[PDB]
Amino acid sequence: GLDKVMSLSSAVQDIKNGATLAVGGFGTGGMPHAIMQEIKKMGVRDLIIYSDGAGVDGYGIGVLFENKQINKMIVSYVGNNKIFARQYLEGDVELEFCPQGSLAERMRAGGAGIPAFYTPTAVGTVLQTGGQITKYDKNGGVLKESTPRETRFFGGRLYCLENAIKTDFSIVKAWKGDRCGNLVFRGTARNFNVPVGQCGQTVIAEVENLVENGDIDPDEVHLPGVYVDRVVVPERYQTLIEHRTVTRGEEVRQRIARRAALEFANGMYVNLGIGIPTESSNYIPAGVNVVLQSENGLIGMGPFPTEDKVDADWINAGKQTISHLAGSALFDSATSFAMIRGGHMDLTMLGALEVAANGDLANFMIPGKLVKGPGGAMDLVSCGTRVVVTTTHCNKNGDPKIVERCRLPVTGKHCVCRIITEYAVFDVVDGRLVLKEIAEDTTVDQVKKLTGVGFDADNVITMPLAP
Amino acid sequence: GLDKVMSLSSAVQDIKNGATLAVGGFGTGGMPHAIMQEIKKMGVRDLIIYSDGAGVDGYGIGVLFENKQINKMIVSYVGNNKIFARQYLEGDVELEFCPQGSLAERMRAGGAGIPAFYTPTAVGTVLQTGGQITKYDKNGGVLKESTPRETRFFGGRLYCLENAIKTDFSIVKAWKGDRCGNLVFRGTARNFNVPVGQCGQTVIAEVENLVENGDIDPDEVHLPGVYVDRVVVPERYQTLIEHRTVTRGEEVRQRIARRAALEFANGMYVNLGIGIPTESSNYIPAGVNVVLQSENGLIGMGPFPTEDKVDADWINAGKQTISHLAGSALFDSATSFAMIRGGHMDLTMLGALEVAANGDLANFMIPGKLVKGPGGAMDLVSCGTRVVVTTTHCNKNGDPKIVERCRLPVTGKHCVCRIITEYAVFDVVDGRLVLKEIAEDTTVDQVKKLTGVGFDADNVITMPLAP
Amino acid sequence: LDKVMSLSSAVQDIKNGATLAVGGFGTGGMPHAIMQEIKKMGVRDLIIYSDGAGVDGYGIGVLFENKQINKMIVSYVGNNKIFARQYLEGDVELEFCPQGSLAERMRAGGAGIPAFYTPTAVGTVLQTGGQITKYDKNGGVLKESTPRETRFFGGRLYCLENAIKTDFSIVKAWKGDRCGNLVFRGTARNFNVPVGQCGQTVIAEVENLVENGDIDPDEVHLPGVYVDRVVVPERYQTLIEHRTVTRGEEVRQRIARRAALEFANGMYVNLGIGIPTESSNYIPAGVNVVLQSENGLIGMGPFPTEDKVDADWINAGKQTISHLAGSALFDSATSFAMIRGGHMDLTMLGALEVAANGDLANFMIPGKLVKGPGGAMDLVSCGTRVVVTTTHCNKNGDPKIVERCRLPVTGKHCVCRIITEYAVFDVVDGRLVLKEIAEDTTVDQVKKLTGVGFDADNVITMPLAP
Amino acid sequence: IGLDKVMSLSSAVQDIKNGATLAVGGFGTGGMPHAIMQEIKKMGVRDLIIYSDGAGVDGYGIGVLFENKQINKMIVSYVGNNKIFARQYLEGDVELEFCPQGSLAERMRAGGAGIPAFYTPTAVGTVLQTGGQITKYDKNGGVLKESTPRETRFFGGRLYCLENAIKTDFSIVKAWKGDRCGNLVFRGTARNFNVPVGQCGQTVIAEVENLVENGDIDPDEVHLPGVYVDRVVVPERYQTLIEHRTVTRGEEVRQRIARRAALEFANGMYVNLGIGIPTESSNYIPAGVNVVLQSENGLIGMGPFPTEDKVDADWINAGKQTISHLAGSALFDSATSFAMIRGGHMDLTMLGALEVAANGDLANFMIPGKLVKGPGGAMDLVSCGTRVVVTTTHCNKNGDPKIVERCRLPVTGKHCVCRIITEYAVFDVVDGRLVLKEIAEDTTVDQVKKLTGVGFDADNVITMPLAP
Ligand SMILES: *SCCNC(=O)CCNC(=O)[C@H](O)C(C)(C)COP(=O)(O)OP(=O)(O)OC[C@H]1O[C@@H](n2cnc3c(N)ncnc32)[C@H](O)[C@@H]1OP(=O)(O)O
Ligand SMILES: CC(C)(COP(=O)(O)OP(=O)(O)OC[C@H]1O[C@@H](n2cnc3c(N)ncnc32)[C@H](O)[C@@H]1OP(=O)(O)O)[C@@H](O)C(=O)NCCC(=O)NCCS
Ligand SMILES: [Ca+2]
Ligand SMILES: [Ca+2]
Ligand SMILES: [Ca+2]
Ligand SMILES: [Ca+2]
Repeated sequence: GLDKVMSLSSAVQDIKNGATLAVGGFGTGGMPHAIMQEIKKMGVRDLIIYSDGAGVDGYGIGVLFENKQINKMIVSYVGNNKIFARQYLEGDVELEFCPQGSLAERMRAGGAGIPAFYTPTAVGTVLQTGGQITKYDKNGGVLKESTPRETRFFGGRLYCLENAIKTDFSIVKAWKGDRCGNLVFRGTARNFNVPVGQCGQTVIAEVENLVENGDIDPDEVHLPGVYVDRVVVPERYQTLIEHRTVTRGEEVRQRIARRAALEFANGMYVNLGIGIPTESSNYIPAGVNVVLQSENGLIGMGPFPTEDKVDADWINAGKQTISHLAGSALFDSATSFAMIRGGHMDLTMLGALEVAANGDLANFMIPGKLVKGPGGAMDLVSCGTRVVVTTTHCNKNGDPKIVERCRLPVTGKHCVCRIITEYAVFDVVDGRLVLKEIAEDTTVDQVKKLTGVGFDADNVITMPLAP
Repeated sequence: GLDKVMSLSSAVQDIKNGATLAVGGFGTGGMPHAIMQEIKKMGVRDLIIYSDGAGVDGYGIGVLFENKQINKMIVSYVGNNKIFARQYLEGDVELEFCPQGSLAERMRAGGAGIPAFYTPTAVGTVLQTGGQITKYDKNGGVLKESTPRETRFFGGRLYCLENAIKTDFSIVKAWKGDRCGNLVFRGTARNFNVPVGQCGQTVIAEVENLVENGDIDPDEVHLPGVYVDRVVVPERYQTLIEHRTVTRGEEVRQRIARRAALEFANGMYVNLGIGIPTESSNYIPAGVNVVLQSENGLIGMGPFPTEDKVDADWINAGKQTISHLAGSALFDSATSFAMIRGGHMDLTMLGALEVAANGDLANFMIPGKLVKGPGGAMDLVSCGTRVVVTTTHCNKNGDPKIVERCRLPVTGKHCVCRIITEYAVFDVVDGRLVLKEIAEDTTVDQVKKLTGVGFDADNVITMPLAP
Repeated sequence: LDKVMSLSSAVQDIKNGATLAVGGFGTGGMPHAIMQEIKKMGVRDLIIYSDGAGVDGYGIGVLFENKQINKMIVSYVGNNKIFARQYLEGDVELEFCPQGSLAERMRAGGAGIPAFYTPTAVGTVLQTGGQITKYDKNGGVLKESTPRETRFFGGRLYCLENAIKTDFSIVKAWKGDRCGNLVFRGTARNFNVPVGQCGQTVIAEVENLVENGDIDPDEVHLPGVYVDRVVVPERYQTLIEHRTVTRGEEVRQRIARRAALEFANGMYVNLGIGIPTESSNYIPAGVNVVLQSENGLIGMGPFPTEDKVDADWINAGKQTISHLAGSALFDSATSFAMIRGGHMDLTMLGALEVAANGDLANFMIPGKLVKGPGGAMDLVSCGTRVVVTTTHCNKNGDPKIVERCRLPVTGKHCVCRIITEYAVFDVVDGRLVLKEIAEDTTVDQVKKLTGVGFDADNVITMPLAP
Repeated sequence: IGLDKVMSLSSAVQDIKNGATLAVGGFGTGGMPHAIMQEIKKMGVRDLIIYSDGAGVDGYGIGVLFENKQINKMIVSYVGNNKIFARQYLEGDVELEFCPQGSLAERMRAGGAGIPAFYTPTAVGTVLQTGGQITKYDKNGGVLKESTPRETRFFGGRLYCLENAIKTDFSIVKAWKGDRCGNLVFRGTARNFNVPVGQCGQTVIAEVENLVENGDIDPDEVHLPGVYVDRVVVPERYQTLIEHRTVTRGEEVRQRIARRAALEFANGMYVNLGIGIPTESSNYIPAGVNVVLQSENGLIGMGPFPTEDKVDADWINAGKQTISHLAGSALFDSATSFAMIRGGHMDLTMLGALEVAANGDLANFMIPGKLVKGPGGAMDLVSCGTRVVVTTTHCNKNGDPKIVERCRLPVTGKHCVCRIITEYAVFDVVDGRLVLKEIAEDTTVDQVKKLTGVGFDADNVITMPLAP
């Protein structure tokens, strides 16, 4: 009926210098790589790009950095993109951060005819207050700072006003597509490709398989054809796998993972951070079913897959190749972060560089030293879900991690419920710390020295660990 | 995995008096009838319900009107429900109107943890200014009124602020579901069941088929299981078809429909309002192939099916059984109105009760006389899309439906680009009418006494008609 | 500091397209000498914010003759035919603003407040938009007013009003020094305080110039820092519009005598022109109530004796007036802060139309009566109890008491009590409840003289003051 | 003679039940209703909440309510020289919630004017917007309660703070004169918050220093119309308490900073001088340069200290020092004063500093734990358009750098400073970093670099001139 097929070169030739783009992809999962190369071939300059990340060294959007085609990047996470981080530090790229769920919802809103919407994410963080270093000069100093966000009260609580994002073009990748533009994605490579296809004026879409109209069930289309302007069928290539993890000294981490595992309960939908939170899922009791949720868009997330099941389309938040359990369900990034922001998870476990007696949490940033970005961290804590920090008690140089107020910039305000460590377990109660447990026959006087705040120690049982 | 399956009675038993429900379904399509029947049996009352429509006489929400179990209703369209329309008019039930796209997004936001957002829909209409009668006394007069909505400028355009809808419960109906909650819908019976399922505190799902965890493909799940708390498998029953339409005197309607069908250009994505705009679908030139969009969750809407193809899950905005073309796509009601509100439709044609030189349209009500509701009309007119109204020139009394200013409540101000009558074609330019085409072949002589206003007229031509 | 200048020298900087703010209520406080100078050097396409547009051959009104005005932003036209004529003919653009909003927005422009919230004008055409701000040259609509934003604070809805900062500000005062301190007399203060704060270059005509040191620091009303240029025009008499002095078929009197029974001891009240003002007279018992005037006075007395008349002491209806002992003056921002803040105990108005809803229409008839909101919108949108004194029916038999307002509304759900010659209704829960009937006139005739149903279950007879 | 609202001191106070929110007039002790606060101490209300600029001073005004622990919470801009007030905060008896002085004034006007909320650029990007200034302690020194955040919103290019209107159960004011139907007149800088305080109260009570008949006050000279006043009190004549009776009868780096800053003045400037080093630069103005000094407590045309006979408690500056006034000076209330400041009508603001940054940030109201006094008028004075010129010593006690990369102390304002003036050097803030302009004596350039705190531009550098 309706045909939108083009060659790779012709579809890309409209993109003028100064063009704003929206690109799907979580790491390399769902990255339109074949189109990013053709953009590089044509030599467009001063590009402004809204994308979850910036691909990686020599892949997807990452490849556009090579001949300095990027003016600005609006992202949530840098990742292992050395060119990007270097060009930002050396004053070649302007880097503006924005939390992952907001970024997805701003794209959706800009496609939905919704100019602005409220969210509790990044409230009280440096992102709302502004001042994060968006651009450097060539020699060392700060050239530009991010502008602040508007705040407003609904109920008792404070929310940020996020503006809609509308781009000149949109680049998406899909597993399948028909001639009239109906895209069908696969695994967690869906992510931003759905809201990315909505926010763009001219959306172009590469497909790993082309099919005729009729060959796709109308009941299975994730991105309907009205959205797509141009479909492209590049030569088939293997998607880059960052961390090819498979199923086949310093383990105070194991002790935290065993206490952390007693936070789980039958019927919980949980999100686990990288490191110790993920470890705690290994120590779950016998018939206690819990569903792990990966923010790139899945529930029913399993351990590393057997060799025979490794797929670039099925990875976790840390870009590690993952499997999935029976009763699984895939969803886009706007839905994924609606699910999170909506408080639909029961337990969110997370590492931390610094955790305050407030309930505050620090990891996101260290100004001009660590510049990874917020990722999905600010969305995971600012929602109403129960948040449990799992971290060591002190830094390796003896300083407390658990403090009164955060010296470091904040991931979220008044969010943390429990703080599990190798020595102790506190609960936050009324913006003030309560010592609930301590480790095997170790003392209350010890932990008191190792943390940088006073706490309630009026009912201290001994810490239990799962087998 | 998890097993959330229960009896019909035990899943409904926690619903107390005064409860708030979100209810899935469009007309009878996706109406959880089996659960509304059970809600009738245990006789709960003072019920506030959020749903697109109120079902039908003796089917769905409809059955809860029989014992006066409903206090308030929040709907977009009354539809064909005499019990409900009567109960509103004689003071028994309360009835607040909500634009359909606002209603789906308000539920989504409530699920998403977004407290508020902006939409241009319903700005300037009584629903922003407040003052639609929401309840009557028993004898005749007014009792309550709609509280106004807040407004706010982005660019130089004014937007309504819509608050999130979080309900005590959520009742949905899906075609297939597994035991850990994941739902898969069929046809245009999806609609509100997605956003409804995200917004309830305790959501409950009737399913036409139960499967084991593993039988649903992760990449076909329309509602992830995390959102679902209870799943019931009622005794199999037929979905009620309102109008069983199939492909197998004095109607001026054709004359206007044949002129309107010349607005259908090639490659256009169009939306057609119920009644007169839908009957220009016959006269699309043989070469031209448009894509019809139905607001209940379909692009690529076909003609009426043959007797063998008739499916209750495939219906239009008018609740008539419908076929689908190759390369068609289904979607939920939140997405459908993100598509419309975002200006992704090329053409939008609607009926009128009154139309004006100001660009206005009044097509949703006449007080205490005919109260159907806005439905999707307030979204379809407020977006960017070119609005073409198709109405007979004068009314059933003889008065002119074209006027200087609208007597009836406004569906949207400044929205109408062209008005197409059997006598003439008008075009609005700078808030003023301009006659472009005239018919077979009553000179301006006749047309000027049939319009309720004076208009510019220089470049006059004849009115052509399609085959 | 010394900012004294010639009349011409101060005005000469005003280019075409300049935005002005101009003080004055009616003619009192209206800088006629400076406006006349703007006429002589003939600036084109001006935008002017002011309480009104002066009068035919006085104040801002003198600038309509050569069509030097593009856009007026006022609360009240008054007795200005040129302005009313030119608006309708399509020469002048006219955006209405409630008087209390216009002053506080000038105050806000001066005070560095970008916007503020106000219950005034909520639900009216001035919030929603749609008022004809400009006609074309044939009586067709050219421009509608842009809407105001809204927002809930607590339970109720408020309009967001934007600051107004102008290129120029023209003020008039009775006294001033060379460094720019100003002192006004009587109700001729009004908008001169807030107008003086919102201009970038603010020029002041003074009736008397004095040295620095001669004005008491404690009796300055507009501080000198707000003043850039001071001018001393040749002495001239302020135009008195209605030179009022104290030297049968009257339904109007009967309404006033019933209305006078609404007054209690210790009440501060605002009464509109006409019948509300005529009730003051029949106040029973030896003195007890304070009359407020929106142009900047509490303790408004009756008309003065023939030799104690004063141009600077005039009321909202432009009439000359006396003041009682313990009376106090204030500017137009303070005046409507006082009103908007519920500090009045009673507000009595007239009406063109009143509804069972609680609605009031008394300000505008589209393309027919070009009068404007004035204070009326601010008075009906605050907490204060709002009584309507009006004729029951129109001359010609149509009911003024109706179910819903056909005409444009001054306030939504604002009226508490309606008083007519036939009847007295109270508005309870958004509907009409009949409480009194005059004479020995039956409930049957009123039922057919008013155009809505109502409760008639505890109807006394209407009392009246002597 | 219409209304009579006169009432005895004892009979006016009795209505104030436990838990009552009061709004009290006065700046420091100027315009403090003392005689009323004593009668409140007598009858003895507990758990009061009080809105005022200050909290008086020890044993004077709101100060006298701290003795019997009668205050639950204070909403103030300045702690002032009030020790009992201060300790109770740190020991954790009273709740202390700061509010910028111009916002507090305008919030009380807003309440009385029926304006539910208004926007203002003051305190945006300060700890007062973001939340987390310590509002109450426990008995040991840990935080119990923190200040909740303010909302923000963009008008034009820049961000503004939403400020909610203040309405109190009672309002307490002090006036030089009042008639029987409530019209008040004020004297000197003792007007200040009394005007906006008298408008925001449900029941407002007003101590006159002189009662007069209706007619006696000129209607044109009324500062607070009688409609606002519900009761009036005529206590025994008492002395308004002068904190610093100032009159005109180390190495001194302070004078070198002042003499440089006086060269920033210019004919026709209206200028505000902050407490400390900025005020002392008025001494060293060149004879031809005519300036008008503005005191934030309600005055333009502030003079030097008066001669011994001319001193009066009602004429005081921001530092509570007794002060004279020149020809063409004009008094005004505090809502008007901060309307004047916030409106950018000042041509030069000068301020002291605890810490100033290369960014353009200033921190001059708080160091958590030790010096907790509140913004005063500072946050308003840096958030207007007006040119900020900071005057400070180059280091502090214990030799640390007062010019820094970024402020570790809680900031008064963001990107506000245009010029820093010190005894060693004068800097400029350009685009977001520092520019060395002048250096005193012929002092070494590579001495000041690591004595300063950060790197800077140093291309076009002359020697620093001082005033005669
Ligand atoms: S997302 C899909 C939602 N889209 C919408 O457009 C929803 C709102 N639209 C409607 O309700 C209908 O589509 C309307 C606009 C009523 C269709 O009008 P038509 O163009 O079909 O014109 P008809 O005259 O056939 O209208 C049907 C009934 O309406 C009565 N009616 C029309 N105009 C008037 C006036 N001016 N005054 C009184 N009644 C009017 C007709 O009598 C007719 O009644 P039936 O009972 O249906 O015969
Ligand atoms: C910040 C402020 C204290 C600067 O002080 P100043 O009066 O100019 O005089 P100095 O610079 O000598 O400093 C005064 C005191 O602060 C101390 N100080 C200076 N820098 C300091 C620092 N980094 N840490 C701690 N203390 C410091 C001084 O040692 C001195 O202490 P002392 O009074 O106990 O002897 C002063 O501007 C202030 O109090 N501001 C309050 C808000 C405001 O601006 N109000 C006026 C509005 S009109
Ligand atoms: Ca497109
Ligand atoms: Ca739940
Ligand atoms: Ca000026
Ligand atoms: Ca009062």
